[PDB]
Amino acid sequence: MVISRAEIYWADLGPPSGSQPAKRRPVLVIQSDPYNASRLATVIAAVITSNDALAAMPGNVDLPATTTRLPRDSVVNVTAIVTLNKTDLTDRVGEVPASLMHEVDRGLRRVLDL
Amino acid sequence: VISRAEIYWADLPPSGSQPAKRRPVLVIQSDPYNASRLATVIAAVITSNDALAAMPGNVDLPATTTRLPRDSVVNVTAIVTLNKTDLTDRVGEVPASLMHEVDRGLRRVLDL
Repeated sequence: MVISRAEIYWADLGPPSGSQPAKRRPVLVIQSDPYNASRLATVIAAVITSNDALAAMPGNVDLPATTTRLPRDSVVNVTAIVTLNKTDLTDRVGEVPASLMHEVDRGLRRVLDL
Repeated sequence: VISRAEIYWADLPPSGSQPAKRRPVLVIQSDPYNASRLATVIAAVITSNDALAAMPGNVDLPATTTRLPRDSVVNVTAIVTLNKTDLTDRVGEVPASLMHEVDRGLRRVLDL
């Protein structure tokens, strides 16, 4: 399938290990489209959580259920970045609007000093 | 204390009878987050300079620079979020000029 930046998918992030990303959850594709369309086997994504507490962390981005069509109000956790096999992405949810992705972009530059 | 541009050896969560993978990783998370109570750090995986290492945006690290045993490459397409406690041996710091190349590679791969 074709994977595009700003898309939300579900992925199994695997067993917990301390605070690292884990478990089955929605993820937001943040890898750029030329890499997504390339032979690169992987895609980079930010973890999404329904934990309303993380919305208060600087850089994180609120995702209203009415926007995403996810079951619950959720948050993009820009401090939680994973690299997944493209084939790991399942149950495509939709694409986050440009205005919200711009906030994600600003958050990623903040957390990565870019 | 973990700082951006530092290289560590890291475990990427063992599985039964055999060890988690171990790779050098380059810290790319910003220092205000590194210094915080945040339990994790974001890093790019370092691999050997190989044909299989080839990808636009990746950055060559000379062994003489990093103090890794051999020439290696920062893979800007391989971004991991690790427990701060899983960074074990500090190897050194990538100089600013080379880190600027890594920044450029990251901005490219993430469309930033």
